[PDB]
Amino acid sequence: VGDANSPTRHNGGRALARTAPNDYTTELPSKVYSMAFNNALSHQYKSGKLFVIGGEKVDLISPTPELDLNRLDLVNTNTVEGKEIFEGEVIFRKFLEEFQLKGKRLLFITDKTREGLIKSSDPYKQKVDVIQKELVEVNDILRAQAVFIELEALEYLAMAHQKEILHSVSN
Amino acid sequence: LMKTHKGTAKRWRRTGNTFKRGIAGRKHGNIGWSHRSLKALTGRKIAHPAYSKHLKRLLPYH
Amino acid sequence: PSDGSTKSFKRLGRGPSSGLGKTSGRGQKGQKARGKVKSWFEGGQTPIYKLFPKIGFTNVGAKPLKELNLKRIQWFHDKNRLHLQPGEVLDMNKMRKLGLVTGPIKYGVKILASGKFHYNLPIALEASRASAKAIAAIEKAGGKFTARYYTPLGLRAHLNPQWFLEKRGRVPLQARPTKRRDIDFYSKEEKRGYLVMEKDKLLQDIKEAQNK
RNA sequence: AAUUUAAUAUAACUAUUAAUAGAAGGUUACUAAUAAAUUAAUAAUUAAUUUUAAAACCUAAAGGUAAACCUU
RNA sequence: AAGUAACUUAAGGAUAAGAAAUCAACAGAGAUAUUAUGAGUAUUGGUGAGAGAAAAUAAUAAAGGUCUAAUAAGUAUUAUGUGAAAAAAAUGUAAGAAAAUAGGAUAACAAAUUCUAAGACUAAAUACUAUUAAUAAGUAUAGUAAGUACCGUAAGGGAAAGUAUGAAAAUGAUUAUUUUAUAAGCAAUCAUGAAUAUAUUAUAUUAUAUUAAUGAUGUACCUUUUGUAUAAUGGGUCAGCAAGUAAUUAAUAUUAGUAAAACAAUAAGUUAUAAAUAAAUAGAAUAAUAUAUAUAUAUAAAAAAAUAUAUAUUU
RNA sequence: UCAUCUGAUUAAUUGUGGUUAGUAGUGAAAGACAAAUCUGGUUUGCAGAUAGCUGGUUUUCUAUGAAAUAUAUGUAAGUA
RNA sequence: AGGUAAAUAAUCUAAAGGGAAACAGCCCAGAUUAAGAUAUAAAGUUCCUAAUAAAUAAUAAGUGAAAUAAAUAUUAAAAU
RNA sequence: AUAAUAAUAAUAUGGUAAUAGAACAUUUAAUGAUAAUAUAUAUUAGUUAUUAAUUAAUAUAUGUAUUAAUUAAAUAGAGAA
RNA sequence: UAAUGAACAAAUAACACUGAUUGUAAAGGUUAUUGAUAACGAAUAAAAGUUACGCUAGGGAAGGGUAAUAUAGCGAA
Ligand SMILES: [Mg+2]
Ligand SMILES: [Mg+2]
Ligand SMILES: [Mg+2]
Ligand SMILES: [Mg+2]
Ligand SMILES: [Mg+2]
Ligand SMILES: [Mg+2]
Ligand SMILES: [Mg+2]
Ligand SMILES: [Mg+2]
Ligand SMILES: [Mg+2]
Ligand SMILES: [Mg+2]
Ligand SMILES: [Mg+2]
Ligand SMILES: [Mg+2]
Ligand SMILES: [Mg+2]
Ligand SMILES: [Mg+2]
Ligand SMILES: [Mg+2]
Ligand SMILES: [Mg+2]
Ligand SMILES: [Mg+2]
Ligand SMILES: [Mg+2]
Ligand SMILES: [Mg+2]
Ligand SMILES: [Mg+2]
Ligand SMILES: [Mg+2]
Ligand SMILES: [Mg+2]
Ligand SMILES: [Mg+2]
Ligand SMILES: [Mg+2]
Ligand SMILES: [Mg+2]
Ligand SMILES: [Mg+2]
Ligand SMILES: [Mg+2]
Ligand SMILES: [Mg+2]
Ligand SMILES: [Mg+2]
Ligand SMILES: [Mg+2]
Ligand SMILES: [Mg+2]
Ligand SMILES: [Mg+2]
Ligand SMILES: [Mg+2]
Ligand SMILES: [Mg+2]
Ligand SMILES: [Mg+2]
Ligand SMILES: [Mg+2]
Ligand SMILES: [Mg+2]
Ligand SMILES: [Mg+2]
Ligand SMILES: [Mg+2]
Ligand SMILES: [Mg+2]
Ligand SMILES: [Mg+2]
Ligand SMILES: [Mg+2]
Ligand SMILES: [Mg+2]
Ligand SMILES: [Mg+2]
Ligand SMILES: [Mg+2]
Ligand SMILES: [Mg+2]
Ligand SMILES: [Mg+2]
Ligand SMILES: [Mg+2]
Ligand SMILES: [Mg+2]
Ligand SMILES: [Mg+2]
Ligand SMILES: [Mg+2]
Ligand SMILES: [Mg+2]
Ligand SMILES: [Mg+2]
Ligand SMILES: [Mg+2]
Ligand SMILES: [Mg+2]
Ligand SMILES: [Mg+2]
Repeated sequence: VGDANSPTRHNGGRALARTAPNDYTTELPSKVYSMAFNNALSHQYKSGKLFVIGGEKVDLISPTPELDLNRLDLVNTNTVEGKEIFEGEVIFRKFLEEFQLKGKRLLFITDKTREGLIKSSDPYKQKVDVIQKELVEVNDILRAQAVFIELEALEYLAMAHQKEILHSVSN
Repeated sequence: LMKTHKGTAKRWRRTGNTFKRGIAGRKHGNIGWSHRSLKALTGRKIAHPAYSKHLKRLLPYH
Repeated sequence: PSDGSTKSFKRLGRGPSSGLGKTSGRGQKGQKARGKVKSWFEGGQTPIYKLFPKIGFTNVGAKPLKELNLKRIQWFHDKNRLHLQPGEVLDMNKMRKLGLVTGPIKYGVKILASGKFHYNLPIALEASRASAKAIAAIEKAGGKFTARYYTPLGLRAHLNPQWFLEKRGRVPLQARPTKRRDIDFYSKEEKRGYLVMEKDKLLQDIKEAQNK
């Protein structure tokens, strides 16, 4: 026997032990990451679970309803001088049951912070995630069983994850 | 990170997909021998496959 | 994952039928079984890094040049990737900008003549130097070549002048040659040296120094 | 009017990230404790900002010792 | 190994460094402190084991530039003994200047550049600790007890231990079925009677399970060895624990992205794009495949040796 | 432990305190003792010292499958 | 010398199975898993123990029968 | 011009050191229905060419799976110190 | 067919290759040459003993074979 720290002992140390912070970072080319992102978006679109919510920058051939908005947000939430509940969560639940998606994973990609939507979807945090266009990931998109994305956010992501072309003049 | 083995660096150089070297045995005791024979001890040779692996490990960045 | 992009790492010391059991590939006994020995240690005999003599020296004054052949220039032309406005010179700045010479340019560029038989561009060219065959081909095609002298800082200013304009508001003046080798090379005419080909003041100053 | 999931305690540690800051123990006993003030809130409790009372012996340097003792 | 471990001394919330007697190279930058490239390159070594920068370009960072000194003498410099593995400012002994008409910097000299020692202050990015919030392909043997019990004169060493459940094994007694008091060896396999048990298709002349009648065969297992039943090593049994992992790199292989380009995208930078030479200012078909051309050796130039490049499209 | 033997006014035997020790004390000298044993004690750290030596290295299936020779070696238990 | 040093096979090393009574190295033959009809290798066929019937000579000593012990001596066999 | 399964002819399938393919048990992370007529664990008896899972009966706990499957990783497998 | 010795570090000459701000130098490189490591593929410029006071990690790198010797018999004389 030697010292009391030998791994072969009951109170001994552990052989070949790790020391936190363990490094598990991995790297992957940006072109491949962009291709994967396009593939995830295409998968959602092909599955018919990608919804696009936008306006005010493109020509509309059908006018927007008075009650609705052209942005991925729910206005009239901070007005809580009513009853114990207010309009935001009520409208969100009505949307939820109207479209028949209650315990289903939902993703909301936005351009800027939508505090009304965040507050209104807080009760369903277990299944609904809200992210800005900057911070979205392939795992979020692929996990979501229904993905909503604003038109400007989709424009931005498409531009960012775009194949690059120069000149390329040919017969 | 590994470091180039400077002795091998000074005695060997990279050429093509292999290494070159000088000859051994022509720095003294040359008188009395044939010049047309010692001609074979002047110049360079190439690395040998028996030690190519050793050289690759000794000169990682070459 | 895609097929052929993942394997199973060989697991050691975890059973007889695994094929890598008690010895786990080490073999039977020895220093290598339960110890560490250099891969290039050969038991005492004079090593390959001792038997042979130390040959040569490292030239710290070296100026490696990126090589550019004429076939690449002609190829860019025929691909319509050589965008030169009429009466414009193809120098190292334009080589970098167009993509003729890619990567970092430490010291300069030398034009070699590999596609000389098919080179027919009458454009003008600038570089640190060029081969004799390259000079002949460039002139035969109706072009023009001159070899210019750049230091590291001067070549940085030449390649990326807007960097200097943004950071300091001015591009540094190109430095006059100071060595003997540079002055001699760029005073040679068969090399198309810029000093001689443009009859600039430096050679005149040197001449006024000698004649005194 | 119940019953399960997911977070949260005055009641764990470790690694990282981000903020803020550079805070008594022992001995046993004549046991080693408190009191108030301020304005804005339908005789007053919001807490939080100022004031305070007590607190034996020992932990090298009022002196000495064999720590919780002794002598001035 | 290493100016590391250890001992000693002295501060503060931080300390230290800090606004050029610095880099550089004739063009220029403009204080410190960390990080990436530069780069395992220059440099260095019983030229062994090995050690190893700076310019420059980026990232973090703060308002980052300031005056407090009558501008610095036993000082610079020199000789000598030491002195961060490359790179150097301090340092024992002794000689010892100059005034910006001057001085420091390079083995030396000349020319040119650059900065002003012997006087000073300086946030922030940093280290440690303690709280608060967040995330854990972390811990119930890294999950709160206790530095206690106990061991040593002492320095010092140092335990078990939450709750509930628990047909887990080793181990003990008893019962049941079966075999066993004329038979001899790794205690098991096969062959084969007989007893017993269960069976809701045992229709039976049935099936299955347990059991040392009887017969044949059978030299425990690892290690280490040319070779072991070996009377060579290790094991009383069982339960739990016990061993190819991490970074920082180089080479090779497969697939995937892009492709004469790839990675980054602020500037840089690393591979590839041209072979060669110790190196130098040299560098690939004179209207075609080596008999041409490039490099090295030799040059009038070739020949000679060795590599390498050329037969709509550059690899 | 029992029996036997030796010194028993001394260079005697003992009590209570104190000083000298880890490159280091004491020693009528035996490498003797320094807290049940020293040719230099213990504790902690360097430290997971080093070990060409010994012993261990845990599931299954499949295909191929050796050597114990030469040379070199401060080398013959190693390594190339 | 079951010694030692090298040179040709082969086997063990790393090879189970049959024979050599038992048997790392000898004779035969190379186990993917079974089945068990046929032809077998080496070795054997009185019983233990799977499997045989004969011909021609010699032995009388249990010689011998799965590890041949010599010089020599005695007694016997035919060629001229 | 593949993949799966099956059929015919032929060759091959002992193995230490060693090399090369393939798979299973355990745990953790991502996705993830179902539910006491279910799940998990244990014993006995059967099934699949069987280190593993499954079917039946019995016993205990639980309104219940980090479940089937694909990935990523290991304090991932012990008669040998 | 023997008549021989690596690389490091020194030294001499030639070459015209590089000259760390430039110029020359210094120094390095290329070509030729010198000195022997005889344990002769050469550890370092530089190194002998003793332990019956000894310590650790390992290997064993009377029985068995042989019958030269010894003892005993036999043949021949
Ligand atoms: Mg020479
Ligand atoms: Mg000859
Ligand atoms: Mg094996
Ligand atoms: Mg061995
Ligand atoms: Mg072993
Ligand atoms: Mg080995
Ligand atoms: Mg030697
Ligand atoms: Mg006191
Ligand atoms: Mg007193
Ligand atoms: Mg300070
Ligand atoms: Mg160091
Ligand atoms: Mg001053
Ligand atoms: Mg001054
Ligand atoms: Mg000095
Ligand atoms: Mg040092
Ligand atoms: Mg000053
Ligand atoms: Mg005690
Ligand atoms: Mg009987
Ligand atoms: Mg018996
Ligand atoms: Mg042996
Ligand atoms: Mg045996
Ligand atoms: Mg026995
Ligand atoms: Mg045994
Ligand atoms: Mg034993
Ligand atoms: Mg030629
Ligand atoms: Mg007297
Ligand atoms: Mg008394
Ligand atoms: Mg003695
Ligand atoms: Mg003791
Ligand atoms: Mg003693
Ligand atoms: Mg140890
Ligand atoms: Mg150490
Ligand atoms: Mg085989
Ligand atoms: Mg052999
Ligand atoms: Mg050997
Ligand atoms: Mg033998
Ligand atoms: Mg064989
Ligand atoms: Mg062996
Ligand atoms: Mg056999
Ligand atoms: Mg027999
Ligand atoms: Mg047998
Ligand atoms: Mg007999
Ligand atoms: Mg096999
Ligand atoms: Mg076979
Ligand atoms: Mg384990
Ligand atoms: Mg176990
Ligand atoms: Mg087992
Ligand atoms: Mg054990
Ligand atoms: Mg010259
Ligand atoms: Mg100079
Ligand atoms: Mg010279
Ligand atoms: Mg020797
Ligand atoms: Mg020798
Ligand atoms: Mg030889
Ligand atoms: Mg010696
Ligand atoms: Mg004696």
